[PDB]
Order: sequence, then C-alpha cells, then structure tokens
Amino acid sequence: MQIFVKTLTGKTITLEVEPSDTIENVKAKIQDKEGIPPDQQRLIFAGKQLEDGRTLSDYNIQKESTLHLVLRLRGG
Amino acid sequence: MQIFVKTLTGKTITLEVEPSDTIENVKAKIQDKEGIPPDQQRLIFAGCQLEDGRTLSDYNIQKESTLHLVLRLRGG
Repeated sequence: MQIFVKTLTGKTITLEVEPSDTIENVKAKIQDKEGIPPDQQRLIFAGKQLEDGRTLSDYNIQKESTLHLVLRLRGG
Repeated sequence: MQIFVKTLTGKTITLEVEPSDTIENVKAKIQDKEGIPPDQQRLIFAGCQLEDGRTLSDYNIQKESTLHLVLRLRGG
C-alpha cells in the first residue's frame, strides 16, 4: 500500500509499505530512498511519535495515510 | 517575544517567551496553558527535534517563529 511521508520543511516522500512493516522497517525504506540514517528519524502519525518496534497495522495506518518525519540530530 | 506552537492536528498556541528560555521551560509554559505534561512533549524547529536543556537563543528562534509540537505517549 502507498503511504506519504512528509517533512515539516516542504518535502513529500511516497513509499510502498506492508501493514506488517515495523516503524523501524519504514525508517530503513526512508534511508534507502533519501539517505537519512534511521537513528536520526522520528516518525509521527496523528500528532504522536511512533515506536520503532510497532507495526503500521498497530497504529491503524491505512492506504494513503500521511506520516510526518522529523530528525533528532546530535550536532544541532 | 511571541512565538507560535503548532500541533500537526490543527491547533496553534501563542506563547510569550524569552530568548534565554530553555526548551524545557517552553514545555512548562505549554503545560501551564494546555495541560500537556512536559515529559510527553517534543518540540521541533526547522524539521529538527529540540533538546530540553538548550535555549531558544541557541536554536536562532526569532520573534514570530513557529515551533511544532508532537507527543510521545507510552501507551498509544
């Protein structure tokens, strides 16, 4: 299924995901496409930060859902 | 100075802050106004999560800047 991943800075990523994908697996897909290390990524749905070991299914993420991506950078 | 704090769910909070305020002190102001515990709050500027012990000055937060607020909820 297609989901959108949007930064708060004006970039939309489209991903093909499975409902059984963990949030960490989605971060790996974002690294594959955009080169951002999973350790720096924080994914958000419905205003809440998502936990790495839960699945898209666990969070009721449906086709065409939008996740937001923000970074946790150690340097800044 | 005035800043905006916006959720990703359609709520804008206006705060009066000082540039020497820590990010934790801003979370305390959000708790005072909205009743959200600081421990659940994550504040974001320019697509990056902000660190509790740094100041608005440290992050170049200017008058009329917008921070985003997301929650880290242990249960959901």
